[PDB]
Amino acid sequence: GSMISGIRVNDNCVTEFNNMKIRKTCGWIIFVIQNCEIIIHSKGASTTLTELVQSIDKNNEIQCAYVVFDAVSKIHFFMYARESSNSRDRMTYASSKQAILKKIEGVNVLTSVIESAQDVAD
Amino acid sequence: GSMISGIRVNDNCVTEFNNMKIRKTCGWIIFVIQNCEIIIHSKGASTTLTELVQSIDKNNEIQCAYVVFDAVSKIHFFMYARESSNSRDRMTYASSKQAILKKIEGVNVLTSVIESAQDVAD
Repeated sequence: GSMISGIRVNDNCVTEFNNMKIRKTCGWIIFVIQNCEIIIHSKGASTTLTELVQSIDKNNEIQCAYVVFDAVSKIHFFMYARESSNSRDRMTYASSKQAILKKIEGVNVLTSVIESAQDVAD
Repeated sequence: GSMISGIRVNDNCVTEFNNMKIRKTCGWIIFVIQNCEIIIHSKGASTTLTELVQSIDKNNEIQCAYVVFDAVSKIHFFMYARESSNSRDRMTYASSKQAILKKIEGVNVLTSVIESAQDVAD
């Protein structure tokens, strides 16, 4: 069996995600794992997705995270893991990605991990 | 806050530990973390502590673990982490050591992490 499993999304994640989707009071949310729970790290107003990831790149408090970004036509969801992140941290974020995806609906799930702002130049 | 926390010792760990202490049906137990719970990896008959750690050294299924060894005069408890183990795995085993120590009583807690059989030549 795996060392880490059964990590859970707290209700507040779904609450704020729905605030974003329905009430449009923010344009992005960053989720992290703390105390074996997925919680909200921060949220804010959408400029561009590139600008969001640039901010994340410069914020060393964030090693890995799940991110949603309201691009209006779609809400993108992705895992972020900076190149310098620890492989074992990446493994637990990877395995817990399914947990947050079960709790939030209506997102476009990106097919690649985002490591830096270069990766979102699509 | 920390990524991982609140890892719990399942009842069976205490049950078997007491079997060892009271009924002397084994002389050592190896505990690991699986699915965010501390469980029993294996148990067996005591030869020497050096021989136990030599076996652990050769068993690649074990990266880190908590170990108890009945030396008759004392029951030693220690964390094992092979030199090649991952630093983040060591961190979560380290932080969860207090959890198993609260559940088991009457052990001599070693002051150093054991990395190989050389470390127990005391």
